Amino acid sequence: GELTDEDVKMITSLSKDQQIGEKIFASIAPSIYGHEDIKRGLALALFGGEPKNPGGKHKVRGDINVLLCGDPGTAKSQFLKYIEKVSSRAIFTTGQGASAVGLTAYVQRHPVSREWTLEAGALVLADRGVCLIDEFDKMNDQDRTSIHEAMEQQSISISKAGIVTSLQARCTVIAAANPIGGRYDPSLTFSENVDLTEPIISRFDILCVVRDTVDPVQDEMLARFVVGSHVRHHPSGVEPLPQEVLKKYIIYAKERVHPKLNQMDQDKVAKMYSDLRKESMATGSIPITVRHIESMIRMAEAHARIHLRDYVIEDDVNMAIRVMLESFIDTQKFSVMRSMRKTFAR
Amino acid sequence: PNALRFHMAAEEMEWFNNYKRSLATYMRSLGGDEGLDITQDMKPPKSLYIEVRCLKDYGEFEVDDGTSVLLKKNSQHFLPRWKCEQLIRQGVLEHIL
Amino acid sequence: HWSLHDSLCNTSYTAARFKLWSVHGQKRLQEFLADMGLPLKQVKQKFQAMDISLKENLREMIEESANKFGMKDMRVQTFSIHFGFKHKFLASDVVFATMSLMESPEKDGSGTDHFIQALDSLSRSNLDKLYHGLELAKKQLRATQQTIASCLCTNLVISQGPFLYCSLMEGTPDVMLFSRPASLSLLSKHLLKSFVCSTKNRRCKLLPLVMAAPLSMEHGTVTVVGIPPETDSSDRKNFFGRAFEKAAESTSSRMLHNHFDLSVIELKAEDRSKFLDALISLLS
Amino acid sequence: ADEGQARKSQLQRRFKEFLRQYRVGTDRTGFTFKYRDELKRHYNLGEYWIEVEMEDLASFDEDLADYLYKQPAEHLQLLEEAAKEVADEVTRPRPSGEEVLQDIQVMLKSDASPSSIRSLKSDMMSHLVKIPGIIIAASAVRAKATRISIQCRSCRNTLTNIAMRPGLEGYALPRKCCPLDPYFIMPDKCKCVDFQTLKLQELPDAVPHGEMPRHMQLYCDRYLCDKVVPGNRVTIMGIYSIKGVGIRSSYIRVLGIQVDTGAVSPQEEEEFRRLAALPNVYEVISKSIAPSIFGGTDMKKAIACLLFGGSRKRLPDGLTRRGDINLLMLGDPGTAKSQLLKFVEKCSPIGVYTSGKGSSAAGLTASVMRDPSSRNFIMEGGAMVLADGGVVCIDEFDKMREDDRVAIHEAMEQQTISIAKAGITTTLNSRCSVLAAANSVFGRWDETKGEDNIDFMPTILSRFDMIFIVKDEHNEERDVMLAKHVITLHVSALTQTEIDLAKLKKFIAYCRVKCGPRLSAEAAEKLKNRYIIMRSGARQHERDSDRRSSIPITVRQLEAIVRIAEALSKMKLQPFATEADVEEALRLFQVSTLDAA
Ligand SMILES: Nc1ncnc2c1ncn2[C@@H]1O[C@H](COP(=O)(O)OP(=O)(O)NP(=O)(O)O)[C@@H](O)[C@H]1O
Ligand SMILES: Nc1ncnc2c1ncn2[C@@H]1O[C@H](COP(=O)(O)OP(=O)(O)NP(=O)(O)O)[C@@H](O)[C@H]1O
Ligand SMILES: [Mg+2]
Ligand SMILES: [Mg+2]
Ligand SMILES: [Zn+2]
Repeated sequence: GELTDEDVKMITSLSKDQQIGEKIFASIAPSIYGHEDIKRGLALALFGGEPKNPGGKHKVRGDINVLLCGDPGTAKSQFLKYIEKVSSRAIFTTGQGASAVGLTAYVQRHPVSREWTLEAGALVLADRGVCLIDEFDKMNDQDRTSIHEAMEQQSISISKAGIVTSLQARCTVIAAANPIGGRYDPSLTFSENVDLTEPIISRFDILCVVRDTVDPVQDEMLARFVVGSHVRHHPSGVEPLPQEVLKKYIIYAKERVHPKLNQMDQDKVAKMYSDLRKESMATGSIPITVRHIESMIRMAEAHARIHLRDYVIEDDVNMAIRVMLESFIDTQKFSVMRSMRKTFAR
Repeated sequence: PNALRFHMAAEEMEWFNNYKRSLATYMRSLGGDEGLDITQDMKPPKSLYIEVRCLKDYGEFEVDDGTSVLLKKNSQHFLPRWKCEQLIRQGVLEHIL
Repeated sequence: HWSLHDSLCNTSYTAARFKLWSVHGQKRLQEFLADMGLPLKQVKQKFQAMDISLKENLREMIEESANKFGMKDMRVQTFSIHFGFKHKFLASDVVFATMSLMESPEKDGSGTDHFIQALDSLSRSNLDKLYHGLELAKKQLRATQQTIASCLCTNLVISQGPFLYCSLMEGTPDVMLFSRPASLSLLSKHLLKSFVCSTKNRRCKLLPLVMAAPLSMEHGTVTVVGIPPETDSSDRKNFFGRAFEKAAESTSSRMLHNHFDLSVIELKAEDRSKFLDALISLLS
Repeated sequence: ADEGQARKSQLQRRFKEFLRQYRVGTDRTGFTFKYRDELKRHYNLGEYWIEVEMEDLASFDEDLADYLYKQPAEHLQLLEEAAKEVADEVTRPRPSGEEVLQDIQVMLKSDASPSSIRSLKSDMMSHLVKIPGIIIAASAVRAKATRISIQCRSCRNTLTNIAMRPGLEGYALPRKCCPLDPYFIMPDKCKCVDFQTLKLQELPDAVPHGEMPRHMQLYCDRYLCDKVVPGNRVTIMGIYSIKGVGIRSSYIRVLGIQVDTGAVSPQEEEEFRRLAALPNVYEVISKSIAPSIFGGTDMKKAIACLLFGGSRKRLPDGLTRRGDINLLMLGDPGTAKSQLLKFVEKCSPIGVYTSGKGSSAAGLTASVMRDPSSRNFIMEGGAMVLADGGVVCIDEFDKMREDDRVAIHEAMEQQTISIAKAGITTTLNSRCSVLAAANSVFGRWDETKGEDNIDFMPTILSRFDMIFIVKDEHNEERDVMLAKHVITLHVSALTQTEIDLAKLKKFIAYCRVKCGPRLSAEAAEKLKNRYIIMRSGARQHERDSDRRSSIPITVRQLEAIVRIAEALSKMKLQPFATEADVEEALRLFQVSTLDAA
């Protein structure tokens, strides 16, 4: 980084604001109206938790993966393009346009050295960056199963043509999909509507569902906003930041702050997790596993990093639990959600 | 020690006791009054006194007439060499420095 | 016995002066090294393996630069011992090594075994033990510093009025190492020095400090220690002995007085609130 | 020049004094001469090498160490000459047949900090450097001249004892005593030495983001030959030097090698004997395996038996029996399968980890390809060849193609690889264990569908000694315990500041090379009577069912239990297996394969 004294001074001064979370969240994909949950989820994934290796023999990843699913015409494809623009070391790819070998790594007869050589694919070339996928529903299944190692073990292992080696794959994956038959049905759970297997579904930290609505006042506000946007960009909540200020803020926070988890309430999380897992067994909308606990630790560290704090505190743990449970309730059938919401009162 | 006597046969105990009786008779007769215990002074002598450290909790140890010392673990004493020698061999004490 | 950079990070005085628990402090440290003209590659190498041209004149460079920066007191009067071809020690290295052997945290049998190892290491025939003790000391110093940083950033030090109060809590970094009175008292002294150098509030810079730490949670007990006010020319006299006794008796506290210094005691955890109220009201 | 010769002579004297006067110890115990004694003992055994340490020399005289750091090529030969003349007076007079004095190689060692390849500023030309890395390529051995003689073609004049420089540089002959190229070398009078070359790769964690790893060329000489192989992590000490109009290549001349990881010392044997002696060693080892992972004690026990292995046998009519053990784990997602594979690869003395989705038949066993030099076809070793004698971890096992899983059927049973391609026919060795992980066909185990969860064919399921099914379970008490365990594991990453992995690694290697068991007669009788019951039960289950099962019971399972009994006996260094060992072996097999069947 090459930030001036004035840059770090303004960046650090902004952290004093008690409402900084609203300013950062409201500044993601600014021209898209509504959709608060999507902006919040993308923000946490943009800053990220911290990797660690307790005792040297037990490494675990830092990155937070995201999946979006829902009805057509709801700005899903637009969000990925914004993420591609604001972040650095970003790659974008679509469905049938990608192969297993292109996603991971490939082998070739080298043009001038005249020997077999190995070269990087998308997940290796991205490295400590963002890997964006679109039309995730429409890949060939034999191509989609290539990313399982890179998403969790964060490496790519290859053994071909006399070569035996492994490569780094330290990236964040974001994906967008469509529901079966083109429209989501609230009479069915997420798993029934998406058609992806459990080893895939369990590798995403944040899951979102987007739906059409028919309120006339909301239609009028959305339409008026879009018309306003068109007259605004002719060639010619709180107030958001300029995009260059936000870019400076992100690159500072990822390089100069490293949150420590010095203590937290084990009894509270353990009780909540056991109760949650028991209910997950009942409805079967999504299965809940050990990965969920580690995911909440990542989200807590990410919220700590947004406030430029070196140590995690009680507020961060509460934020992580809220995000986790709010995204979980949407997985259920419409008639069940009321009882589930009252069960997990927070 | 009882842990080691567990492996011997009855006739072997008979043999061992006979051997002790006869050997003790020989040493007592060597000369003077009550002879010489030749089972000691196994190494050539360098000094009169040695410093010893206790490895095990052990009972009372008598040094001369009514005087005694208590062998509690990691207590440490300075004693004449000829009194400590067998306890060092059996593994109760350690010769430091 | 380690790199120049490690010494500057882990010494109590320079760590307080440059505020090295904060990332801005690291920039200040680099400015200091730049003024001396030490390459960073030299500074990260072990002292024994540094370039001989720099080693011969180091003490003058460091004193001159330190004096310019306002650190007026970098030299001390001391002694050193040398024997054989390559065994050399300053009088303080022996102290930290011996102290670390004696107060070792591991429950490697009874505590007397640690005492025995400390005593034996003072003879020249047992030199390997001295070299082992130095390695224990390095870890001890590092643990101390990250504890102090955690304590300040989490903002555990709190004014009660007539004294500053602070407490550690279970599971957090290296708390087992500070269960004994020796290590606990020395930690608390370094903590107070760090705090007084940090803060600008004048009313905070002249106070004593009381620190509490877990002793045995299965007994429900905590160790408590009090320090006199921090000033350079202080007589090192302190009054917390009679203060603790009077406060405990007025409170009818369940407590025990065990260590040979009168400033450290043992308390039942449930009594700590009323005991602190008695101390605050007694010191007034 | 005479001044130069005088300076050389003076420096040689100073090195000689260092070798023959240096001592260690104290007057409170007694002194010993470190390097004199080593020269004597090594020379009397026919070694002709020593390993001098920079820390010692620097303490005896700082100037000599300074010179040997800034001008190594110029001064190291004075040290080698000094070592030779000291060896002579330390051993002389020698018996009949020994009267001629041999040449000594001097190696260097130090305690100072390394630097990465990227740190090599070109200011370091000819200076002494210390570098870490991975060996990625290694040549076969060659012969290199040290001194030669030559003769003239036209008039048969000669020149003799012509000295040749070490390292990767050549030489040119005279033209006087005639034609323009008048001299030729006499091969019968060439004093030659072994020599080899290697290529080094910069450490994965040292290279920044957004750059390539650098790589470097190494030269190796005399006693250093065939000391390492590719893939190893090593620390190197050597001289750094050079070998568009202005380009020239560069390389490092090695002077010492340290494998970052040798024969066991007597003290180490006493500790291993103690470990073998103490009575509950099986539980101790079981707790050392993958200590962070909660639960799964039976699975950890089976992994221990895999690492120690059975025993190899050659029978009187010349046939072989394989000894080593294969293991498979199959079931639900999020149950720590990949973590156990990742641990076993580090715990084993020899190990390799690969993904089933990212590998090919020719890459697993062996390959044939044309030489980048010459025009000939040459052989290459796959994963199962590199891991000969060790463990192979195959992750994502259910995502290989059918025709690729077929390729390892010879290697898993007959422990050899037969090749016939391109006009070459040979047999290669692969004596290694397979450890594999997989999911159900339906992503997680579906108890309503029964046997359809598995679609591996019987000819590969029967080549595993044990098969485990892992199912996730929603019990509240276990969930609360596991949650607390996970949270404290994360929290204690700072706070942290029974057998260790390094200790266990050396212990495993020692037990494997020294001890080979056999069954006691009654133990074989007991196992025999059990096997008949087991076969009868399996037959009745298939007869009752409308469908044949995927996991058969065959003579391979009878051999499997024997291999586990031998492994259990090996942990205790006992020459015979017993009924207690057969009981535990039967218990382990009873849990895994009969739950799967
Ligand atoms: N809330 C909104 N605000 C602004 N533009 C919107 C909004 N919703 C939809 N649009 C516009 O609708 C168009 C389609 O956007 P897109 O991101 O492809 O939606 P989508 O749901 O992903 N369509 P699809 O890919 O077929 O599922 C773009 O021009 C968007 O800008
Ligand atoms: N018992 C456990 N102890 C500690 N971590 C666990 C445990 N069980 C699961 N995990 C966590 O589970 C996550 C995934 O581990 P992994 O090794 O891939 O399990 P897996 O069975 O191989 N999952 P999958 O590859 O989808 O079949 C990691 O973050 C582990 O830390
Ligand atoms: Mg779209
Ligand atoms: Mg896995
Ligand atoms: Zn001629």
